[PDB]
Amino acid sequence: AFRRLVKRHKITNNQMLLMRRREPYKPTMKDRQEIADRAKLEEFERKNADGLMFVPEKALPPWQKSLAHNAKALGSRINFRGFRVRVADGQDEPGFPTPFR
Amino acid sequence: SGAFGCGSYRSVVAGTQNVPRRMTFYPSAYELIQLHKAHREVIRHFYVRDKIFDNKFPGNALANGLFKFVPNRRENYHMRELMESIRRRSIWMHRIKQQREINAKVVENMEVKYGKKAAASMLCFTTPDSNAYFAPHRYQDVANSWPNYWQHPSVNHVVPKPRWRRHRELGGITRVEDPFAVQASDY
Amino acid sequence: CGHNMIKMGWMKIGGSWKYSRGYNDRRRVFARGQWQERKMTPRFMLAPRVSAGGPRNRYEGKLVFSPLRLSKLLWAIDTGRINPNEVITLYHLRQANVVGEREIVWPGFVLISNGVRRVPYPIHIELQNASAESIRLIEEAGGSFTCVYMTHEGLYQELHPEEYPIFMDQELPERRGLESLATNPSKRGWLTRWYEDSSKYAHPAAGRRYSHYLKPTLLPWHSYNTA
Amino acid sequence: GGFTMKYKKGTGLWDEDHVNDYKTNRYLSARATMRWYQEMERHQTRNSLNARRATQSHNNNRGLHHTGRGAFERELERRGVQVEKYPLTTTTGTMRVAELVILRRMELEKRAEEALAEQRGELQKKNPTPSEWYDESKGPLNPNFLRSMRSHYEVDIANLPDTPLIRGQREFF
Amino acid sequence: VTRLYTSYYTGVLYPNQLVQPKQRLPADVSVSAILQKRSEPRPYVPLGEVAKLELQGDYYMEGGMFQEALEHYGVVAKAYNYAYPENHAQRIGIRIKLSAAFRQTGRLESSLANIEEVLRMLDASTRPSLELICEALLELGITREALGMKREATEAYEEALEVVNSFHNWGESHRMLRLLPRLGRRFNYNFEEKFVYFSPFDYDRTFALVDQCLERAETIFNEIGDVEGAIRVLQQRKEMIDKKFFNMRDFAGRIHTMRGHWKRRAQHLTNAPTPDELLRYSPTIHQVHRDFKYELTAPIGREKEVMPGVNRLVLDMGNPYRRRGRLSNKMLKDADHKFANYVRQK
Amino acid sequence: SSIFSPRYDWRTSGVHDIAPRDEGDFLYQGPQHVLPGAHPLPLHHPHNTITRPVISPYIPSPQRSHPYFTAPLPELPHFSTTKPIVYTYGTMKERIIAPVFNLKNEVIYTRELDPFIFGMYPEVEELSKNLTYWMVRCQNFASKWDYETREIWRKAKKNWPNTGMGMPRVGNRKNHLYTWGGRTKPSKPWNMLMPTMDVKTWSKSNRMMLTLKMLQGRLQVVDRLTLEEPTQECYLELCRNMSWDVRHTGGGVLFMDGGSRITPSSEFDRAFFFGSFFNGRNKIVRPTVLCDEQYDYNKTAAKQRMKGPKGAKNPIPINRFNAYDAMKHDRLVITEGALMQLEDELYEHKLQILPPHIRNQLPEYGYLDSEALGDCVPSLKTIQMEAAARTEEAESDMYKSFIDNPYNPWKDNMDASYAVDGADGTVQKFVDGKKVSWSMLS
Amino acid sequence: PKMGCEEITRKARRVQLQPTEYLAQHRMQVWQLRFKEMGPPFSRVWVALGGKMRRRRVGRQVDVKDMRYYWRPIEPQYQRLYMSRLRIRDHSNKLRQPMRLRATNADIGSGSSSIEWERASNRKYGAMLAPPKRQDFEFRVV
Amino acid sequence: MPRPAPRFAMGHMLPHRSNVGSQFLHTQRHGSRSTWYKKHYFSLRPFAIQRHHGTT
Amino acid sequence: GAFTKGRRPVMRQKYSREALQAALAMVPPGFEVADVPRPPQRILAQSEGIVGRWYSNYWTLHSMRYQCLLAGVEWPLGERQRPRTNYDEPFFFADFEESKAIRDYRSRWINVNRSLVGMTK
RNA sequence: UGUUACAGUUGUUCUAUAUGUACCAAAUAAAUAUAGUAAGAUUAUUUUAGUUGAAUUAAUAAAUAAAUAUUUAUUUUUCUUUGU
Ligand SMILES: NC(=O)c1ccc[n+]([C@@H]2O[C@H](COP(=O)([O-])OP(=O)(O)OC[C@H]3O[C@@H](n4cnc5c(N)ncnc54)[C@H](O)[C@@H]3O)[C@@H](O)[C@H]2O)c1
Ligand SMILES: [Mg+2]
Ligand SMILES: [Mg+2]
Ligand SMILES: [Mg+2]
Ligand SMILES: [Mg+2]
Repeated sequence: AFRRLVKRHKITNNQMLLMRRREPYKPTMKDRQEIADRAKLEEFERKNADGLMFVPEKALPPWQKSLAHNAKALGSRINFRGFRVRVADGQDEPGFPTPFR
Repeated sequence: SGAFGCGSYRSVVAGTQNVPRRMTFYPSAYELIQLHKAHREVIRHFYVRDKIFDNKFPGNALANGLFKFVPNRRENYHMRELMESIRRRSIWMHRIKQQREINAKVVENMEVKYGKKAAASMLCFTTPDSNAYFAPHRYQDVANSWPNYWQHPSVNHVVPKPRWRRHRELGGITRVEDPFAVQASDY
Repeated sequence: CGHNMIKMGWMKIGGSWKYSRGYNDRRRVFARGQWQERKMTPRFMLAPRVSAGGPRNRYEGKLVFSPLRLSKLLWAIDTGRINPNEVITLYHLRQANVVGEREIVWPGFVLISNGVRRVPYPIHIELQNASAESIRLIEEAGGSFTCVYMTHEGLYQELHPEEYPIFMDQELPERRGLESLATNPSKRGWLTRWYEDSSKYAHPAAGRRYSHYLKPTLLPWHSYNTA
Repeated sequence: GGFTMKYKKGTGLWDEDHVNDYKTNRYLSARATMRWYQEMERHQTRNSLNARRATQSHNNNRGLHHTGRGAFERELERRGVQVEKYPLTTTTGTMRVAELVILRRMELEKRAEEALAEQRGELQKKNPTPSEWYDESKGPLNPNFLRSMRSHYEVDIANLPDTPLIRGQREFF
Repeated sequence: VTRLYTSYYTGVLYPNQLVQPKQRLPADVSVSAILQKRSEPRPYVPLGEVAKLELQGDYYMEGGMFQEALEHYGVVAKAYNYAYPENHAQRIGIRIKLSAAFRQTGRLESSLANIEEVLRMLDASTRPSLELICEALLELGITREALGMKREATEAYEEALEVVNSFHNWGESHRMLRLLPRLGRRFNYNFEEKFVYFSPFDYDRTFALVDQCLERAETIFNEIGDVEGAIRVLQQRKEMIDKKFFNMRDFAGRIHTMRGHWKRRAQHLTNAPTPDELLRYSPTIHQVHRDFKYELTAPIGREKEVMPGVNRLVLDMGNPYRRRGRLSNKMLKDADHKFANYVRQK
Repeated sequence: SSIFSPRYDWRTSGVHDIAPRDEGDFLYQGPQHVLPGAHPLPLHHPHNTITRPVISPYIPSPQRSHPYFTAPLPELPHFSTTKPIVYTYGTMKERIIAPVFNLKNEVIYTRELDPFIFGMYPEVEELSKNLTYWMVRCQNFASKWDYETREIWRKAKKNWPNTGMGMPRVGNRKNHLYTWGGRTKPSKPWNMLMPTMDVKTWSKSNRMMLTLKMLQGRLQVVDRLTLEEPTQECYLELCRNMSWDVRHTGGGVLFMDGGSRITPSSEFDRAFFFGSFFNGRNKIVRPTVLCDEQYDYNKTAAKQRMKGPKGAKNPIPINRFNAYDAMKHDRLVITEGALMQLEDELYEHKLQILPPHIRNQLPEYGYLDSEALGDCVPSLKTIQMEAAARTEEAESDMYKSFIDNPYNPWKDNMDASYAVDGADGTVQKFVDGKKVSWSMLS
Repeated sequence: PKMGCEEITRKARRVQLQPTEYLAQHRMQVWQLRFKEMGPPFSRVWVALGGKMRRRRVGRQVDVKDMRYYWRPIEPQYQRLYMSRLRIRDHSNKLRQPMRLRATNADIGSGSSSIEWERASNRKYGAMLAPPKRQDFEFRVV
Repeated sequence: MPRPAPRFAMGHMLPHRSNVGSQFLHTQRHGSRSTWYKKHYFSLRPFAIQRHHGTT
Repeated sequence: GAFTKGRRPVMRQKYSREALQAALAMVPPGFEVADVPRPPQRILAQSEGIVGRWYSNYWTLHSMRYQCLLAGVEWPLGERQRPRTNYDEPFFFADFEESKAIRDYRSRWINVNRSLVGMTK
């Protein structure tokens, strides 16, 4: 499903009449798809180089923040240390030791 | 009725002790503006209620003595709009009079605590930019607040001063003697 | 001056039409797009329902208040819109134009202390369902809050007092409102004292409890006495 | 039928207010303007008179007075007591108020023009020649304004030279 | 596609390349008269090759090789004196450069002699260039301050200022460069076309010359200890740069991306009236001469000054209802007589 | 045609006769030759002080901020504004003083103008909003009718089978393809739209237009607009004495009749209003720049039998001041009563526009002295408004013995007692053990 | 059509002003039952509760600890479609944000805070939102 | 300014029904032409004959 | 809303204090407000003003009751409902219409106190 | 030869064919009633910027569909280049 009406370009050099592709130095469609996949995978690996940093309740996505806050506001109203609520949702376990942990 | 600044029947039933309040000076400028416009509204309501027919054309000159409102609609208008506006004006007057009494008390306390001139200087609401709104000829040398900034005496040097002269042969027309400048026209 | 023919751009009038049927299906409300439905079911069909009304369902009398910033109230007071010498109510807010009529929907408002950690002066305000932190701030400053949880008729009468020449019997709030805000001592409800008063349970003649205003014309035409 | 703001219809200061007029033109001649005023007054008067006629006819058909009052109010009027709670001002009262206001305005205008003529005589006797305003330092004067102000001075004001006469440059007259 | 510009790329045609004329002194006023009122209180010559030589000479002068610049200037000045008649613009300009080279080499007496000869040639000229006279007396002032005549140098700088404030047009340099930001139709890319800027130090060389004159005057005044003169010169310099900026001022048109409408550049690129000429020839101060001999309308009293006609009969006013029935014609009955009595003669 | 077109310069000969006519044509003498009409600036209306004379102390100059007086003249009596002067964000920040003209074409005295009214510096976008609204509104909407396919009166039956004869496939053939059929989306008066104008923008644009007239110098203030007789010849004699070119071709006149300075009124003078009906370029408008808030009681097409354009059902009346009429009519004549009415109607607007730290200084400086509270004698008003005020003052005596007195509402509010009867489920008000509150019916 | 055509000389059915659609016609109950709209103004996400909804025989999925109650945002293309259905109203106004999933206090207030509702004492300040008042004790019908 | 008045509905353009156009754009009637003197595409404009359109 | 009495007045005549007293004199001695019941919903809420036998009209009776309260006129008739605060004579009543036992002040006073106590949030 | 009775939901007294006024889904009057919608037309030159065969996992805690088009956003190093 590509453009059947070919784009027209102002011909400044007579070799533009011969060239079919607009940017010949640009990789082909599937080649640049593979290139983008590889680059995004490398960026993701760089981002996950360090372990999964556990995050407090305020820096949570909206669909978890208020749930986790309400699940323990009752116990937080009474100031005493060592109270934990085992909420179902939240960050998952990494499975290995982490410097942030 | 919470319309006045005293409190509502709900607060009365609750028994909240809000009677002794901190008397702070309050000029009630917004309230005075609202009272002005409410007074104008009441006068306009009376006018539109007392409007009677006065037709200038013979086809309509048959009912030149009657009210433009039918009696029923005139009564309904007087019963709703006119007296609701009067009640709103009365509410504004009551609030402003209460605040004036409190302000008089505060002024008396400040005068007996510091002195007349000290209390007046402490109660004065003068801002260093009040001239920009009340007397801009005293604020010209402070900042350029003109919509036509090029004519401000600080930036007035940019406006050109042509050499005009009247020509009797053209009918008293004023014409500038400055010769035009040649323009770039080709390249 | 042109046609925004999809996947082609802004084409010129009288130009080529042979390569646009999506533009015709955009003009005419007829639509397609089964490329995602050919195999998998839609997300609204896959997701279950948490309740018969749905999440955040605004059922009748849900007590959905519009927020009122304590910072906004303090800003209005410091500006000069609101007189702190008097008891501030929703009528006073609306008259000082602190809130627009667009925002006023039953139940009235909630005082939220967003961006304020200290109130400098005592403020006596009447609202509904103020936050515990804002109530604490006002009390520490020295003011007083009263959770005046009123019905719809009471709200309309408080917002339009001139339409009522005399005081009229105002009904008590509903059961949910009575148990939540009116008789709640934490919210400083306006009926907590009446609810705690036990002299009304003894005899039906002793059920009524009187209350008085606590204690410490308007003609525009004045006589020309200055001479 | 349907809902229409009858509570706003007729509330403006003039007859043209609160009228849905969508048959106008960007330029109206003398006849067009006369007909526009005629149609506004006619709309108002027809509305009022038709409402009055319908109300009076309905009351008469129901058997009451043309104002809708009954036997109780008729007997009250016979005894001489006031029937309505709030007797509003009548046409005679409104016209009398307008008349007395206009008469006070006329008297004030007489006294004001007397005092103003006195002050103008004093000012013209004091100042024979124009003041600082009669200068061309920033631009030319206006011959129309000069011919309107000629009657205030002894010297010829409208007679302007071709040179931009300046106050401090050359003594005028 | 990006452009590497490896091959030869022909330049583009842009309105900033318009051939700007030279500001000329009026024929009546003379530089000699200005100096007096201040004191009161062709044969064939290989001009291409001599232009190469003069360019090399000014390159030497800019690089700091003053003796070589001086000898190049001498050769090209001999060539120009042979090729041009007496009191010519290029002749006086090249001897300006020659006096500058003399002063830089240290022959201050000969530099002053040459610059005085330049001044007398400017006086003899009919309509000399403002840039030429300003640069000439700027070189005069620099030579005077090198000799030790600081008061005379300041006098020369001040006379530069008083000439450029009385005969130079501050808006003509950016007449065709002021509406250029309205050509840009793209906001995400190529958006520098909406912010194209042209420095006045490149399109008004008289402005830069007078700016340097005032800078040197302020320096001399600070050295001497004349706070009044320094304040005066700085005020005038600020006023000049403010006039330039004001004549460059303009509001913004469309901000975001516009597709199509390429024929709007005809409206964009025009002789747009600069702020200076607008405020000068405002239609109220510089009024338009309007003769009623070529018109069909005139004031109430001047009825007979209209364009004449043969057998003119005033029928009536063109009352569009006269085409209607007898009742309309009866309604339009006395209007003609009343109009006649309204426009009657005094 | 377009300039970038081949057909632009394809006329090569025949445009001009080589022979010049011996009556008007002339030759160019040179630079000193003063050509009639030639001007450096593009002037689509090249007028001067003779064709379109300005009525102001000075000719509008770039060295002057406005072509009027900046200080009161010592030989003319000066009258300040009816309301105090305050400089908002858009005002000219300079004193504006204009001469008041007598009906004998003489300057009797001078009067201060309000910068908020005649000092709001004009802006092209606001003036364009005003003009566009006025034109779109003044269009006639009843003539926007057109036929639809369902309004063609043809048989609701296929004329011929699609495959039978060589004719094309068609059915009712009452559509737009045929010369007798109608369109599917025709023009309808109820489908057309009438724009909505807010009071803020309307007032701002009107004050900008007034300021533009003042800057151009075509504003003239007179004391009265009265005629000895209500006839047209008296009006034309007044115009001839005042040099008002009310001809269809001359610079038209726009009157704003608001009455005298001592006697202002919201109604036009009867004699002048009857005399001003003349077939020329003259228009009289109401002494106001504000407008009523526009509404729309058919925003969702609930009433289907509505005949009229969508949008505001309360458009601006024709006799109101507007940018179109101000541009069409050269001179703008305004009365002192109209000035007073404009000031009285814009006072509270500019006070609410004011910033808070300046608003708190208004009672300090004395800009909020309300006569309703007894701190000043009442201010001057129009005839009708003073009549309404006197009527109110007289009728106020009937609200004394009644508890519904609007001049003293809820007077027994502090002295009463409130009782929460839970069996009745209500809070009631009592005075001396008697229920003074009222239970609403139904 | 033509000026004197027989098609227009004779009368026919006359078209009237068409009625408009419901203002909230394009918001559906399926969305309000399934998802909810969360997040800041320009980062709104429609979230639906996760898990595999399935009705099986008795004896399967005994351990309730696996079935977790949690909300996860729906696919962005479906969210865009559902938001466009709300954008349908007032298409030409580019300065108008899309309609919300659940009505807010501001919308319920704007429903009657206009100029054409200033006199309607009823249907003001959430009349239908508020609970009903007590009827008369002698209330009856025929 | 809430939705300023449309420039196309200003009464200065009564154009032929085109492909694009707003619901509030008043186009020319069906069967009627936009320009009055253009009987054909080659019809000339009358020299001194002026047809007053719009206002009186 | 325009048929029944909802937020809408039904008698537009507003009489003076003397006209209020003159309209109360024509009421026969022995009449009580509790005698006239509230008409049902399907009955149009209207008031013919002060006519013969006007006290029989429920809407005219209470509309005049409110006008006498504003003008400060002593209302000669009784209250619409008399509250039972103490246990006095009669110590037993008969009501075949099952309304007196539930509309009693003592019967609804205890039901409110039951609900006020039953709240356990 | 004419006149009677039989009229479409069906009539020619079972069914079928045929036929019921010049194309038997009979003819006349209304319908934008609606076709998962087959197809055909769709008014305006001189232009001013990115990809030309990719993407494709129904369904519990997995970073990301891609192409096309419109608006819009990132001046970080380096020998040059680089549509992210
Ligand atoms: N929903 C409501 O009931 C509602 C709403 C707004 C205002 N009000 C006000 O409440 C009051 C009583 O309402 P209600 O339902 O009990 O009765 P109502 O309004 O149905 O009837 C009141 C009766 O007293 C008369 N009346 C009203 N105002 C009067 C006045 N100022 N002076 C003299 N006579 C007057 C009326 O014409 C009528 O005869 C009235 O003032 C009314 O305007 C009621
Ligand atoms: Mg629902
Ligand atoms: Mg829906
Ligand atoms: Mg059969
Ligand atoms: Mg893209």
